[PDB]
Amino acid sequence: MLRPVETPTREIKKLDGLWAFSLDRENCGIDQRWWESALQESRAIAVPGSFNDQFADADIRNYAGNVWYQREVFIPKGWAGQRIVLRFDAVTHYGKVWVNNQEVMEHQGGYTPFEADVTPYVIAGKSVRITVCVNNELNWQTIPPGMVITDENGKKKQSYFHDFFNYAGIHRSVMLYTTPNTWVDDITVVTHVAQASVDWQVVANGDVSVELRDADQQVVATGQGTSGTLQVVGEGYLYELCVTAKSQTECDIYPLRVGIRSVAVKGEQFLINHKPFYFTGFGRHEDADLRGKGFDNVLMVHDHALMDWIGANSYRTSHYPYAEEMLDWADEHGIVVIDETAAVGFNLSLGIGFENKPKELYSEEAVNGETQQAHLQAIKELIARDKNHPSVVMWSIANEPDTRPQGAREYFAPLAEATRKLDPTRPITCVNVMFCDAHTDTISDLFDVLCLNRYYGWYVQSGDLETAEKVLEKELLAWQEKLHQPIIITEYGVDTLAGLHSMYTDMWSEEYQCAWLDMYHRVFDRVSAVVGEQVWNFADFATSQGILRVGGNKKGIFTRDRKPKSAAFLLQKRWTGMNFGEKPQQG
Amino acid sequence: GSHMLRPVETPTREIKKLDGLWAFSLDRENCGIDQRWWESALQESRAIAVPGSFNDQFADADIRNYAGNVWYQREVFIPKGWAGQRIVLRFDAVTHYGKVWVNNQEVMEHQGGYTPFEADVTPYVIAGKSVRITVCVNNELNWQTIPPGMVITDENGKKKQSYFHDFFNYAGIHRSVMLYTTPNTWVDDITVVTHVAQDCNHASVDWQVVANGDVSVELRDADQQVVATGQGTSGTLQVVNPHLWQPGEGYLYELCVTAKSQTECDIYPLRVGIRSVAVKGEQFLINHKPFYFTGFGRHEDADLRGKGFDNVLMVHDHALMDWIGANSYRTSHYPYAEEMLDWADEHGIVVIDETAAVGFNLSLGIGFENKPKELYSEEAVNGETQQAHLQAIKELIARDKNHPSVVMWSIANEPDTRPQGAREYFAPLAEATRKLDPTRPITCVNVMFCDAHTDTISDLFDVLCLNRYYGWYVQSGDLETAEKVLEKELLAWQEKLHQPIIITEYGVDTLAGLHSMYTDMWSEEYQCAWLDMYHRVFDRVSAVVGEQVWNFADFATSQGILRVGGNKKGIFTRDRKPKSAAFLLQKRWTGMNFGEKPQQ
Ligand SMILES: CCC[C@@H]1NC[C@@H](O)[C@H](O)[C@H]1C(=O)O
Ligand SMILES: CCC[C@@H]1NC[C@@H](O)[C@H](O)[C@H]1C(=O)O
Repeated sequence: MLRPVETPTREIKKLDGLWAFSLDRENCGIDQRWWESALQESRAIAVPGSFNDQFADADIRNYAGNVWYQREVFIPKGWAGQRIVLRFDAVTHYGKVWVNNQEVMEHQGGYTPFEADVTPYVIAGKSVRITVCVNNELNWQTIPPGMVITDENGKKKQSYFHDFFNYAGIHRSVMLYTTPNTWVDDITVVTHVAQASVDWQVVANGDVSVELRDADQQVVATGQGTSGTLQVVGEGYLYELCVTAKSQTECDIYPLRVGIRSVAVKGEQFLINHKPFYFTGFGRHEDADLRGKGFDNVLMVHDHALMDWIGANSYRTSHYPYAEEMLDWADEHGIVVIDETAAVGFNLSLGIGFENKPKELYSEEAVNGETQQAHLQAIKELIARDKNHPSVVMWSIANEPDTRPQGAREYFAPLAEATRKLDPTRPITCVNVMFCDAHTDTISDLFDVLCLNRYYGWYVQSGDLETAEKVLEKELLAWQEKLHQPIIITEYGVDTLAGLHSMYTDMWSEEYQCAWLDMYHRVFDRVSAVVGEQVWNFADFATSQGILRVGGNKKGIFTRDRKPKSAAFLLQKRWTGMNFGEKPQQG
Repeated sequence: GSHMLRPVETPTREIKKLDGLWAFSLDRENCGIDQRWWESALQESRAIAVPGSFNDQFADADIRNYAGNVWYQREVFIPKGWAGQRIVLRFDAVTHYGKVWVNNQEVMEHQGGYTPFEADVTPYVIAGKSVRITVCVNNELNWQTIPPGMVITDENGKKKQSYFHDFFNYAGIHRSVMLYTTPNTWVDDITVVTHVAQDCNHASVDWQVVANGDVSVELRDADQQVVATGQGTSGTLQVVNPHLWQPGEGYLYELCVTAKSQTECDIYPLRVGIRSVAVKGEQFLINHKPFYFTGFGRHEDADLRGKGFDNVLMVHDHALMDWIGANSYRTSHYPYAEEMLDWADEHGIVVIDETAAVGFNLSLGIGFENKPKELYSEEAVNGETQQAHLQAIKELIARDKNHPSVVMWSIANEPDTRPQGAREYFAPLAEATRKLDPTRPITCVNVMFCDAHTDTISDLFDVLCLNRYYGWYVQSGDLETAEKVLEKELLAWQEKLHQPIIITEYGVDTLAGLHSMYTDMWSEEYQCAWLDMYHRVFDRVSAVVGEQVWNFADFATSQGILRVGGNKKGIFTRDRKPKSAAFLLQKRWTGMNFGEKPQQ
């Protein structure tokens, strides 16, 4: 499965915004089969957006259970001789959908599309009732995991183990799509460099021809057959190889953009086209002021303008798969992307407070075999749909897992190996949490380049930069000599509320963010193996409520409404001072 | 105005073209028209989101303050199952000036920044292939624009736009772009008007221009059960025993007009609410019952889209207004996105509909630095200006005529009526508006300094709308003098005109977080105290039938020593968080009985 693009392939975008929405507090929907009649006592909701914060209501915001969307649609008239298929680009956590009293789809996965042919349940020209049942619950076999808890009164409350807030709803595009009656499924392409080759595979209903055209889209070379190899002689050139499906009586044309993408890892260097690289940029989040994680074109354009100004050339889709629009953008603009799945919270050592969670991390009570297989499904879907993007430069299996407990490597080994089985073109990482240090972590052996999320001077060095530097440097050198891999610091940052200034350079002040980030920068400058720096969050984002979070995680370089803290000008001076992709040497 | 109805979905349809990502480029030296950029793909472009203002999408002050022409562009595949159908391309709002090319054929031109414009473009496309849409957008204001302004060119030829309204002059394609298909039998326009007597029964006269054929109509129920039927291009009266459109509820029948040609059919559903507005003495009646307006002057303004319409923003802002107890609002200083008038229609929100005629006043800006000396004059507000204004009223009424939520038209906001020729200007505009729609009252929002003994034009309008700021811009910080001045000025207006009085703006700048024990200006405590005193005075004047505090949220403005990052008069911050006064109003507005004036 890959993204619908239009040519003699058509669609009616159904991000019509306003659907009928209703909560299901007493779980009556399935039994009264609500999809059967117009929702009783509904309210208007926006459909590219989370349902949590759109109504300024704490009881919808913290709601756990089943919610219901509904929307009627007229199917276009020129589709009577076509297959009508219905695609949701992201339903966060779980979705099941009924096209007029007949059930059509079901899917467990919050950041990946799922589609299904409904041509035998539609006829072009008339109006059908679409009803969606969305679930936002997490158990130990979900990606990410969690524990629902039902109190004395029967009220559900969801507990989880990741920082960001558990936003849910229809966060991305809904889509009615038609394609000619022979070509259905997937295409895959792989690219090589010689210090200039390709490959093709199409799955459709008949003969296939493929022609690579360039940005002027004049044909630069053509083959036809499911496989073989053509050759050819800040932001990146994207050719376009146009694959055609000659068969039955109708032809089908699909355009797939390809970039000359190359890379594996070599010793201590993350090369690109046989070129050393330094990652600069951010751990991101899909989080905005009123839409939750809902995608929005304005926000995307503005935050790319911000990363462009600040000099970042890369980022990482922190803790879940992102809106594909962003990877198409990264394609055209030459942004380097670390693709991560929703597998966060595999750790019960991070929660901090005054408050019964399972005692053995890897076991049947928690992360079991079912968990490992749901995980492998998540990696499967992320690779299945982002495989042809040039901007995806590395896969990341999970984020900050607890690898101290027994059973950790028995769990993660088949996943690393299987993912290498899923695509050998790009490297494999697993971002490492602070407390599984160099002397302790179990799984770093299995990955190509190890990524570190370290916060010396914040969570563990009590605001004392002068010792934090020393600790961070030992640990740096230790990691490299233990694995002689490239080191990408994927998370590093401190909570700072915009407006707090202090002569004493204290924690939470803007001066402290500046000083802390630049001391980290000084040690980066001095160790061979660090090939990347991505600060911990570009903007402030929302989290669940707790004594550690003042209205959200304030570790951002920008505020939630995208206004710059002082450190935004620190980074801008450093990241645009170096030349592109090259690390500042030691002074 | 020219015939136009909202594109609604029947067995003939529309395909959304706000795909957001278009090619955008500014035209710094007007090379665009000369090289007719409309001919080839835009040279040196960057991605823009549509709909949204272009000013703040790139976090760059040099685009933000840019004056001149900008260029949007996008290819489109026209669906082929549309062959033998009329294809129309509608822009719902291109702010200030826009003209567009279907690759090389130019199709439309428009100077109104907040009202739609379309053109039948069936002979310039054929279904199945993809054509390039190129749009030229101008953000310049002169004295014949609505609103007016003065572009001024420095020594170097760079433009800088000067204007005389508070809010910032956002531009771009702010609303929906859209290709839509209709059968070759045209239902070009519909007009519906409602009457009632004692809530028991009456009728909805009707008129329709349907360019191509016979028309029958059926008014259907919320159950879509037929409750009456008509026949004819006009007349089309039927009588009912209905459940009529009321503020708290908003019951909407559906007028299904069908246009039978000899081979083609066309179906249009137009939602109607059975409401009757009028004014009698000092009372604003709705279904023959006095009404009390509560709520806000609003704005189309958010943190990164400028004035771009956004569904989440609409849903969340209605959630807040509903919580806070607001029952009404007015589309402050320009026509709003029709989505909002449909929302108000379905939910029973009462709306004062206003045109973009702000800044007809050179007495409001205050500072230390060349504006014309005669407001009404050939160099400034001129005859061309008056026809431009009459055109703006023509489009707004043409587009929001059948909405039950629209309860009153407002021609302009805070014009200076002191100079002679103010009444010469506004009188024919008031009379013309009255003939363009006799169903709803006519207002013209009154500025603080054209007081009751000074104003010239209020004679000409049905309901008096006051923007008062005693205690803020004058009597600054003194609640005891502001109360007296306000109360005698209110009583004065009542003695002079015996109209209903709606206080359509009253508010103070309040920094969220700034608290004070001394109840001084800019603190949240001052907002509460100030609004609260104003509320005692309203409660003590017979003729005041409405209160709309000045601004629901903080919004952006031009830069100046009076605007701290914008106008801070909102009850909510720009990111919709409530100041302390937000709970003051919530206590009042849900304490009173719905639609009733507090009895003191
Ligand atoms: C010491 C663990 C740090 C933690 N790392 C994972 C991110 O998802 C969180 O945002 C970050 C944080 O605490 O902000
Ligand atoms: C005395 C004029 C007040 C003025 N009235 C018009 C609004 O558009 C402005 O926002 C408001 C203000 O200055 O706050």
